[PDB]
Amino acid sequence: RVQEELCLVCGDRASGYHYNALTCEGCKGFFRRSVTKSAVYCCKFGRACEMDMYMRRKCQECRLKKCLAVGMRPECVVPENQCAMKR
Amino acid sequence: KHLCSICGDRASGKHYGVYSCEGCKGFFKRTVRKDLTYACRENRNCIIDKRQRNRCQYCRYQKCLTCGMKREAVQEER
DNA sequence: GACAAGTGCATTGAACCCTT
DNA sequence: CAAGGGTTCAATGCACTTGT
Ligand SMILES: [Zn+2]
Ligand SMILES: [Zn+2]
Ligand SMILES: [Zn+2]
Ligand SMILES: [Zn+2]
Repeated sequence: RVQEELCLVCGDRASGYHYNALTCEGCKGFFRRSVTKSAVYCCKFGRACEMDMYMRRKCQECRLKKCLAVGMRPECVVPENQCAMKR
Repeated sequence: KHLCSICGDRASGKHYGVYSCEGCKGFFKRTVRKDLTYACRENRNCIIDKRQRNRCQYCRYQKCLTCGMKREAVQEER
């Protein structure tokens, strides 16, 4: 029945649960980078893009909004654990 | 106004003989310049469109060729 | 192990420049 | 100006390494 595990953000093939959501490697990295830079994006369309494999590279605002809506947890990106006091 | 004949993204004009997007232009250029050969990890009939054109470099390159793109229109590096 | 978090870096493509 | 050659380089995403 499950023929392909699906990224909840963009529908590409999911690689695993990242920051608490089933997502692809693209969305994982996009989310991590967005969060570590505290990026604020501005949609140059109508603030309501449907995410897919094409619209994920075209609208960062709507992609990040979707990441969060699907349950990606930004407090889990490089939290203040022993491992970070490392790097 | 035109569409990329390879993938259906918006064309930026003709490139190397065919209406094509900046993506497919860029990809064909790199492929020819470096003389790269790809291998398909399926059956050499993968979907190449605006959504998943990056999943198969072999199939994308073959489709640039079947659409009319000419290796000879790629110049030497400047 | 197997997974998820973090990293390295080659590839992508939108936005430029150049010459006809 | 436009087209169709060129180039650039931040963002991207595949493959990897690290930690449990
Ligand atoms: Zn995704
Ligand atoms: Zn948007
Ligand atoms: Zn194209
Ligand atoms: Zn293929």
